[PDB]
Amino acid sequence: KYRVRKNVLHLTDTEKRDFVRTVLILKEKGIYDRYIAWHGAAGKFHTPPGSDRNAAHMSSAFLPWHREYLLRFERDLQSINPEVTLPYWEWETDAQMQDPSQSQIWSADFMGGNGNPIKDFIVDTGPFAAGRWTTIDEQGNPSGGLKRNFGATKEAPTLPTRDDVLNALKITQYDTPPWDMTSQNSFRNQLEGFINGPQLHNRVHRWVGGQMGVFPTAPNDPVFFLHHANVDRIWAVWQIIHRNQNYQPMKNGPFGQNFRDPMYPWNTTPEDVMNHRKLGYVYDIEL
Ligand SMILES: [Cu+2]
Ligand SMILES: [Cu+2]
Repeated sequence: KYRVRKNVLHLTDTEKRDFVRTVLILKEKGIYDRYIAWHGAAGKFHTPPGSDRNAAHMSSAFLPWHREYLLRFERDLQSINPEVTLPYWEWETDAQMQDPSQSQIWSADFMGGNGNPIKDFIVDTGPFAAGRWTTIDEQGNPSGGLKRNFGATKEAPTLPTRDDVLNALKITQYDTPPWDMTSQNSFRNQLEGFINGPQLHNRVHRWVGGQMGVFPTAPNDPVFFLHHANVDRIWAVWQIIHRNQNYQPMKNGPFGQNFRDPMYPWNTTPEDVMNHRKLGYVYDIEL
């Protein structure tokens, strides 16, 4: 309950500065790199081998995997500056703006802005601009710059709306067999955004573009973590509203997807992270 994860649009200027500084330190110490790599690894871990499902996406473990990923990230932040917690990007309200790219999240003192079409959509403003911030490709080799291209695709010209979020919150089952991209009446799948896709979490990736657009190499962009903090909150809100439901599958899903299975690359189980308050943190909205 102690750590409070705040909306980005509410943070003081000094708070935004301290978050950025701490991420920059993490990167400099080489700690940031481990999080980009953990993510690419998990996506190449299919469950079972040959299938679409992987340790971190396109199945039941999606939500607990990323909650565990963010928890560890935030712990590392905390090591550097005990007063720093993970904010969340409330994309569904930015969606309501005339030009969501005008959002305060994209200012030069925070995330930086959109990509420069003259330079192949290389980002050149903000603390993460090419030259200030090195990036890595899928193979682990330098790629030479953060890229972004807001709303450029025909699939995802807009962020998801407050209605999309409310509607996913109405779903009664946490997931359904066969626990994959085709799962119907499934909260995990709806939030993941496959149903008439891309929606919700997937749609946000496509909207940002650049490294965010490609699931390996999505965490090269600090914004990845604000997006996933917002996804963690929506999940947290759902758990509150449907206190009677629990994670599924409890058993008989593919190994790595069940309630008491280790989530590659770690030993942590979905059970280990089910109660977000027992992990030491809460979202401002609860309070
Ligand atoms: Cu991911
Ligand atoms: Cu994601």
